[PDB]
Amino acid sequence: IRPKEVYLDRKLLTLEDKELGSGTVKKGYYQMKKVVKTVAVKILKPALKDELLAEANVMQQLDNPYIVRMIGICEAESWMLVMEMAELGPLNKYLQQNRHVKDKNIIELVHQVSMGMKYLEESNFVHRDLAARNVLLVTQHYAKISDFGLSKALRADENYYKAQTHGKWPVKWYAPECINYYKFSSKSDVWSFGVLMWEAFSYGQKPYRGMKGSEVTAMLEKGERMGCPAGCPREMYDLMNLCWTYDVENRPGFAAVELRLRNYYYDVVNHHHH
Ligand SMILES: Cc1cccc(Nc2nc(N[C@@H]3CCCC[C@@H]3N)nc3c2C(=O)NC3)c1
Repeated sequence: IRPKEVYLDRKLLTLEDKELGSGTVKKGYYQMKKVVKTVAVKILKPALKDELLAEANVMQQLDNPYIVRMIGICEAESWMLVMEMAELGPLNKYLQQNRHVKDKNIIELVHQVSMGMKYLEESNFVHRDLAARNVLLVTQHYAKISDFGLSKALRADENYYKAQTHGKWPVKWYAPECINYYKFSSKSDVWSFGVLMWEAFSYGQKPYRGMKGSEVTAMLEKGERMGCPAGCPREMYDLMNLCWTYDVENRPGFAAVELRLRNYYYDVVNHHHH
């Protein structure tokens, strides 16, 4: 990244004392050209510096309604990454605390995530941390994809990112090829999107509960998958299962996934109007 292009003035930023979550994320206020903009700011407490700047560099290149926009960066008390504020917070925590949210509403939100990911796929970026905790709600009917700290811009000549070693990975969201070959593609993100869908229809329950990472790998290798959440429409569980296709080449891309979700969402909108 070249800070010059996206550099913010610390004097124009006001940070809240409390933390939103955890570097650490805090609520803030940035004085824009005229309006004041409520922002979410990722702050640090050499390696961690480069990871934040890499995250900023990814976000800078993305421009989509369903992805959190970066406002800019600043080096003050630490390096800070200033982003759009999603006031209602992470999807998993929201659904845990709002069990009244309807099927149609959940379908709407996961469809928005699929539109964001279709865009990410078109742009040849891999997210590598697509989970309900990293989908943030602007409103009850507007979700954005966040948290690009593990995200990678794919090389012009390859469809995957090859990781050098097994780091601190959210293994329960990872496709077999991520675990077995360290290869991350948009198809690996589709696998993760399946788990995210399961989380959403389970009202933010953790996937594969009570199981170790190695036990999940063993379960998947036997062809076993998580069951249908209570009250989850069959069409949505069928889509989840398709996202959990073992063979990467036969697994659908986000274009196919988004189209399926889009069509089903219109069916449900029809059903509710009747
Ligand atoms: C009300 C509320 C509660 C918690 C977080 C947010 N907002 C954001 N959080 C993240 N990242 C955190 C990291 C820790 C786990 C959860 C999230 N994945 N990122 C961005 C926000 C935000 O508003 N814009 C970007 C808002």
